[PDB]
Amino acid sequence: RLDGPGIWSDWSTPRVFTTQDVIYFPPKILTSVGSNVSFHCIYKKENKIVPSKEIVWWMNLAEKIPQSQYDVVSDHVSKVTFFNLNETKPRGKFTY
Amino acid sequence: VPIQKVQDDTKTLIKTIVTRINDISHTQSVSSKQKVTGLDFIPGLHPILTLSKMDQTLAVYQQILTSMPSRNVIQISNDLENLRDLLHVLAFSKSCHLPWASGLETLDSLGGVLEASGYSTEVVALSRLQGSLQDMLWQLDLSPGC
Repeated sequence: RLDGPGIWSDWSTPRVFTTQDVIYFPPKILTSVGSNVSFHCIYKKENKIVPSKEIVWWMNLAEKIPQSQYDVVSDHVSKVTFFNLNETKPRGKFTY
Repeated sequence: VPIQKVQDDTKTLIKTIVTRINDISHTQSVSSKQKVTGLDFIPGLHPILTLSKMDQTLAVYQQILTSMPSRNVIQISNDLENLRDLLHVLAFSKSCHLPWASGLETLDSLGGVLEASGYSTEVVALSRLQGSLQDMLWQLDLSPGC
Protein backbone atom coordinates (compact mmCIF):
# COMPACT_ATOMS: atom_id res chain seq x y z
CA ARG A 1 0.00 0.00 0.00
CA LEU A 2 1.39 3.36 -1.12
CA ASP A 3 -0.22 5.35 1.72
CA GLY A 4 0.56 4.41 5.31
CA PRO A 5 2.21 1.51 7.17
CA GLY A 6 1.42 -1.07 4.51
CA ILE A 7 2.72 -4.62 4.60
CA TRP A 8 4.62 -5.93 1.60
CA SER A 9 3.01 -8.70 -0.40
CA ASP A 10 4.89 -11.91 -0.94
CA TRP A 11 6.96 -12.00 -4.10
CA SER A 12 5.34 -12.95 -7.38
CA THR A 13 6.26 -16.29 -8.87
CA PRO A 14 9.65 -15.87 -10.59
CA ARG A 15 9.50 -15.46 -14.35
CA VAL A 16 12.59 -16.26 -16.41
CA PHE A 17 13.05 -14.65 -19.82
CA THR A 18 16.11 -15.87 -21.72
CA THR A 19 16.86 -13.75 -24.74
CA GLN A 20 17.95 -14.92 -28.19
CA ASP A 21 20.56 -13.41 -30.47
CA VAL A 22 19.83 -10.34 -32.67
CA ILE A 23 17.52 -7.54 -31.49
CA TYR A 24 14.80 -5.77 -33.44
CA PHE A 25 13.26 -2.59 -32.05
CA PRO A 26 10.70 -2.53 -32.86
CA PRO A 27 9.70 -6.18 -33.30
CA LYS A 28 6.63 -5.22 -35.34
CA ILE A 29 5.15 -2.12 -36.97
CA LEU A 30 1.51 -1.73 -37.96
CA THR A 31 1.08 1.27 -40.26
CA SER A 32 -0.87 2.81 -43.16
CA VAL A 33 0.14 3.70 -46.72
CA GLY A 34 2.30 6.80 -47.14
CA SER A 35 3.85 6.80 -43.66
CA ASN A 36 7.48 6.62 -42.55
CA VAL A 37 8.86 3.75 -40.44
CA SER A 38 12.36 2.97 -39.19
CA PHE A 39 13.92 -0.09 -37.55
CA HIS A 40 16.99 -0.49 -35.33
CA CYS A 41 18.99 -3.66 -34.73
CA ILE A 42 21.87 -5.12 -32.72
CA TYR A 43 23.76 -8.23 -33.89
CA LYS A 44 25.48 -10.42 -31.28
CA LYS A 45 28.28 -12.67 -32.63
CA GLU A 46 29.88 -15.18 -30.21
CA ASN A 47 29.07 -13.17 -27.04
CA LYS A 48 30.29 -9.94 -28.64
CA ILE A 49 28.37 -6.88 -29.84
CA VAL A 50 29.52 -6.14 -33.39
CA PRO A 51 30.18 -2.60 -34.72
CA SER A 52 27.36 -0.91 -36.61
CA LYS A 53 29.54 -0.51 -39.73
CA GLU A 54 29.42 -4.29 -40.27
CA ILE A 55 25.63 -4.63 -40.01
CA VAL A 56 23.70 -5.00 -43.29
CA TRP A 57 19.92 -5.21 -43.70
CA TRP A 58 17.78 -7.35 -46.00
CA MET A 59 14.09 -7.59 -46.91
CA ASN A 60 12.42 -11.03 -47.02
CA LEU A 61 15.91 -12.60 -47.61
CA ALA A 62 15.47 -11.72 -51.31
CA GLU A 63 17.65 -8.62 -51.58
CA LYS A 64 19.93 -6.17 -49.80
CA ILE A 65 18.56 -2.74 -48.88
CA PRO A 66 20.40 0.18 -50.56
CA GLN A 67 23.24 1.61 -48.49
CA SER A 68 21.84 5.16 -48.71
CA GLN A 69 19.02 4.21 -46.32
CA TYR A 70 21.36 3.14 -43.51
CA ASP A 71 22.14 5.60 -40.72
CA VAL A 72 24.63 4.93 -37.93
CA VAL A 73 22.77 6.05 -34.81
CA SER A 74 25.46 4.67 -32.49
CA ASP A 75 28.53 2.43 -32.47
CA HIS A 76 26.58 -0.68 -31.44
CA VAL A 77 23.25 -0.12 -33.24
CA SER A 78 22.38 0.44 -36.92
CA LYS A 79 19.17 1.89 -38.34
CA VAL A 80 17.20 1.78 -41.60
CA THR A 81 14.76 4.52 -42.58
CA PHE A 82 11.92 3.92 -45.04
CA PHE A 83 10.08 6.71 -46.85
CA ASN A 84 6.85 6.93 -48.90
CA LEU A 85 5.78 3.42 -47.95
CA ASN A 86 3.75 1.39 -50.45
CA GLU A 87 1.28 -1.34 -49.55
CA THR A 88 2.91 -4.63 -48.62
CA LYS A 89 2.05 -7.24 -51.17
CA PRO A 90 1.04 -10.58 -49.61
CA ARG A 91 3.05 -13.70 -50.38
CA GLY A 92 0.78 -16.64 -49.61
CA LYS A 93 -0.60 -16.52 -46.08
CA PHE A 94 1.80 -13.75 -45.04
CA THR A 95 0.45 -10.19 -45.28
CA TYR A 96 3.69 -8.49 -44.18
CA VAL B 1 9.35 -54.48 -62.85
CA PRO B 2 10.90 -52.51 -65.73
CA ILE B 3 14.18 -50.99 -64.53
CA GLN B 4 14.23 -48.26 -67.21
CA LYS B 5 10.69 -47.13 -66.42
CA VAL B 6 11.48 -46.94 -62.69
CA GLN B 7 14.59 -44.86 -63.43
CA ASP B 8 12.59 -42.45 -65.59
CA ASP B 9 9.88 -42.18 -62.93
CA THR B 10 12.58 -41.41 -60.34
CA LYS B 11 13.81 -38.64 -62.61
CA THR B 12 10.26 -37.41 -62.97
CA LEU B 13 9.54 -37.29 -59.27
CA ILE B 14 12.71 -35.28 -58.66
CA LYS B 15 11.83 -32.80 -61.43
CA THR B 16 8.31 -32.74 -60.01
CA ILE B 17 9.38 -31.62 -56.56
CA VAL B 18 11.78 -29.06 -58.07
CA THR B 19 9.01 -27.59 -60.21
CA ARG B 20 6.63 -27.51 -57.23
CA ILE B 21 9.17 -25.44 -55.35
CA ASN B 22 9.50 -23.28 -58.50
CA ASP B 23 5.78 -22.49 -58.32
CA ILE B 24 6.26 -21.14 -54.77
CA SER B 25 7.13 -17.51 -55.55
CA HIS B 26 8.78 -16.58 -52.23
CA THR B 27 11.19 -19.53 -52.47
CA GLN B 28 12.39 -18.55 -55.97
CA SER B 29 13.92 -15.26 -54.81
CA VAL B 30 15.96 -17.07 -52.12
CA SER B 31 19.44 -18.41 -52.84
CA SER B 32 19.57 -22.22 -52.75
CA LYS B 33 23.32 -22.48 -52.09
CA GLN B 34 23.32 -19.77 -49.42
CA LYS B 35 24.05 -20.85 -45.86
CA VAL B 36 21.77 -19.64 -43.07
CA THR B 37 22.79 -20.22 -39.46
CA GLY B 38 20.53 -22.40 -37.31
CA LEU B 39 19.02 -24.25 -40.29
CA ASP B 40 22.19 -26.38 -40.62
CA PHE B 41 20.26 -29.53 -39.68
CA ILE B 42 18.38 -29.23 -43.00
CA PRO B 43 20.28 -31.28 -45.62
CA GLY B 44 21.29 -28.55 -48.07
CA LEU B 45 23.80 -28.65 -50.89
CA HIS B 46 26.59 -30.82 -49.51
CA PRO B 47 27.69 -33.56 -51.98
CA ILE B 48 25.06 -36.31 -52.05
CA LEU B 49 27.11 -39.05 -53.72
CA THR B 50 25.13 -42.20 -52.87
CA LEU B 51 21.66 -43.71 -52.64
CA SER B 52 21.78 -44.17 -48.86
CA LYS B 53 22.74 -40.51 -48.49
CA MET B 54 19.86 -39.56 -50.77
CA ASP B 55 17.46 -41.68 -48.72
CA GLN B 56 18.45 -40.14 -45.39
CA THR B 57 18.35 -36.64 -46.91
CA LEU B 58 14.84 -37.15 -48.23
CA ALA B 59 13.78 -38.66 -44.89
CA VAL B 60 14.90 -35.59 -42.96
CA TYR B 61 13.18 -33.32 -45.47
CA GLN B 62 9.97 -35.34 -45.10
CA GLN B 63 10.14 -34.99 -41.34
CA ILE B 64 10.58 -31.21 -41.53
CA LEU B 65 7.85 -30.70 -44.16
CA THR B 66 5.31 -32.81 -42.22
CA SER B 67 5.41 -30.40 -39.25
CA MET B 68 4.60 -27.18 -41.19
CA PRO B 69 0.89 -26.43 -41.82
CA SER B 70 0.77 -25.70 -45.55
CA ARG B 71 -1.19 -27.57 -48.21
CA ASN B 72 1.66 -27.51 -50.74
CA VAL B 73 4.25 -28.65 -48.17
CA ILE B 74 2.33 -31.76 -47.06
CA GLN B 75 2.28 -32.99 -50.64
CA ILE B 76 5.96 -32.20 -51.09
CA SER B 77 6.64 -34.41 -48.04
CA ASN B 78 4.56 -37.15 -49.67
CA ASP B 79 6.49 -36.76 -52.92
CA LEU B 80 9.69 -37.15 -50.95
CA GLU B 81 8.37 -40.41 -49.49
CA ASN B 82 7.59 -41.73 -52.96
CA LEU B 83 11.05 -40.66 -54.13
CA ARG B 84 12.59 -42.62 -51.25
CA ASP B 85 10.52 -45.65 -52.24
CA LEU B 86 11.72 -45.27 -55.84
CA LEU B 87 15.30 -45.21 -54.63
CA HIS B 88 14.60 -48.36 -52.61
CA VAL B 89 13.26 -50.24 -55.65
CA LEU B 90 16.24 -49.08 -57.70
CA ALA B 91 18.54 -50.33 -54.94
CA PHE B 92 16.65 -53.63 -55.13
CA SER B 93 17.05 -53.90 -58.90
CA LYS B 94 20.76 -53.23 -58.26
CA SER B 95 20.86 -56.00 -55.57
CA CYS B 96 21.34 -53.41 -52.79
CA HIS B 97 19.68 -53.66 -49.38
CA LEU B 98 18.60 -50.15 -48.39
CA PRO B 99 17.53 -49.90 -44.73
CA TRP B 100 14.46 -47.71 -44.30
CA ALA B 101 15.83 -44.33 -43.17
CA SER B 102 14.40 -42.86 -40.01
CA GLY B 103 14.23 -39.08 -39.91
CA LEU B 104 16.47 -37.02 -37.63
CA GLU B 105 16.40 -38.16 -34.00
CA THR B 106 17.36 -34.54 -33.15
CA LEU B 107 13.97 -32.92 -33.80
CA ASP B 108 13.78 -31.64 -30.18
CA SER B 109 15.47 -28.47 -31.59
CA LEU B 110 13.33 -27.97 -34.72
CA GLY B 111 10.36 -26.93 -32.57
CA GLY B 112 12.17 -23.77 -31.51
CA VAL B 113 12.87 -22.58 -35.04
CA LEU B 114 9.34 -23.44 -36.22
CA GLU B 115 7.81 -21.41 -33.38
CA ALA B 116 10.15 -18.42 -33.56
CA SER B 117 10.45 -18.15 -37.37
CA GLY B 118 8.15 -20.18 -39.62
CA TYR B 119 9.15 -18.23 -42.73
CA SER B 120 12.85 -18.98 -42.43
CA THR B 121 12.29 -22.69 -41.90
CA GLU B 122 9.94 -22.95 -44.88
CA VAL B 123 11.97 -20.91 -47.40
CA VAL B 124 15.27 -22.55 -46.43
CA ALA B 125 13.84 -26.08 -46.40
CA LEU B 126 12.25 -25.61 -49.82
CA SER B 127 15.24 -23.92 -51.49
CA ARG B 128 17.73 -26.43 -50.11
CA LEU B 129 15.40 -29.26 -51.10
CA GLN B 130 15.31 -27.93 -54.65
CA GLY B 131 19.11 -27.75 -54.74
CA SER B 132 19.57 -31.24 -53.32
CA LEU B 133 17.10 -32.68 -55.80
CA GLN B 134 18.87 -30.96 -58.69
CA ASP B 135 22.24 -32.55 -57.90
CA MET B 136 20.50 -35.90 -57.30
CA LEU B 137 18.91 -35.63 -60.74
CA TRP B 138 22.27 -34.80 -62.29
CA GLN B 139 23.95 -37.80 -60.65
CA LEU B 140 21.22 -40.38 -61.39
CA ASP B 141 22.70 -41.08 -64.84
CA LEU B 142 26.33 -41.30 -63.49
CA SER B 143 25.51 -44.92 -62.33
CA PRO B 144 24.73 -44.15 -58.66
CA GLY B 145 25.97 -46.69 -56.14
CA CYS B 146 25.05 -47.90 -52.69
